[PDB]
Amino acid sequence: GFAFFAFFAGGGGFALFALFA
Repeated sequence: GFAFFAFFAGGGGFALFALFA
């Protein structure tokens, strides 16, 4: 689900975990 966009708070390549959305 699009809540995964909160991954953008990762502050680096781990923000790509937002693709889990």
